[PDB]
Amino acid sequence: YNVSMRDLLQAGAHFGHQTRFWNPKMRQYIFGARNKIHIINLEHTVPALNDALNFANQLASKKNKVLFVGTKRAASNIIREQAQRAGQPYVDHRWLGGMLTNWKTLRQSINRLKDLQTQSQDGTFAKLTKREALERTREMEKLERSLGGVKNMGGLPDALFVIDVDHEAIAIKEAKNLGIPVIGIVDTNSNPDNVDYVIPGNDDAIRAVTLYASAMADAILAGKE
RNA sequence: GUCGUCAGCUCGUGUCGUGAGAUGUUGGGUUAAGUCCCGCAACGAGCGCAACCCUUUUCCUUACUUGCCAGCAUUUCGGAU
Repeated sequence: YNVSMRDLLQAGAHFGHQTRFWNPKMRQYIFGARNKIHIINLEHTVPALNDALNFANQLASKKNKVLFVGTKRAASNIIREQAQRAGQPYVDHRWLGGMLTNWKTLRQSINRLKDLQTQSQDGTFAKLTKREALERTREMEKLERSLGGVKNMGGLPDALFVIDVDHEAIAIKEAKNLGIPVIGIVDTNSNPDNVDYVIPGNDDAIRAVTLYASAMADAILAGKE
């Protein structure tokens, strides 16, 4: 499930943000600047990505659960589809404040969503009249877009795989608080201090995020033990 | 009694701060209303608002006296009979 380097180049992982938006903590990876934007070399990307894939594969072999976090508009559909393929918990919409550090309260949310979903599955919704049907149905819609991804999830995850560390800094902080390891895609304008497995690469390209999520999901499925 | 029928007043877990505290309850529309809908380190609850109670406006069913009189008949022309 390794990515080689040519696939990374075709995806476009080598691009970064403009030089004036950089974070000086990525000097080791930034390599050079072809234009007014930085170019992240894939020579450091490939091995770190391979270690991340190996770690996730070992976690899947041990049967641990790896949560997926991407909330950008570009990466939302990709994380949704790939996490559905991999059968692991996912967070598509905005990170709720206290999803992990305040899991006890989110549990009740999962429970009443399941309850009202079973109500819709059975005939209680049918005997509920039309206007009651309608506000309970948008109750469905909002709660499902809010926490549908973590509905199967019943405990704290063993790893957190994140698309944009800056865009999802809150999740990284909660993971640091609870001690759970983080694998994340960091870019030139990003802070890598609280990421245990730091893979450097592009984050805006839909090809790049698709490649990353494909590698992650294929490793998780390839656990097979 | 009064502010005043004013729309406000609080609580638990989680975060930020050495701390008193803060957040949530703020931000944009809307409403008679913290009324409702969107966003957001917050996620969840109660008392308040509204409704449930009484009365009035249209119709139906049951009930036909001590109340009623459209049709019939008799009338001292008084539903008087």
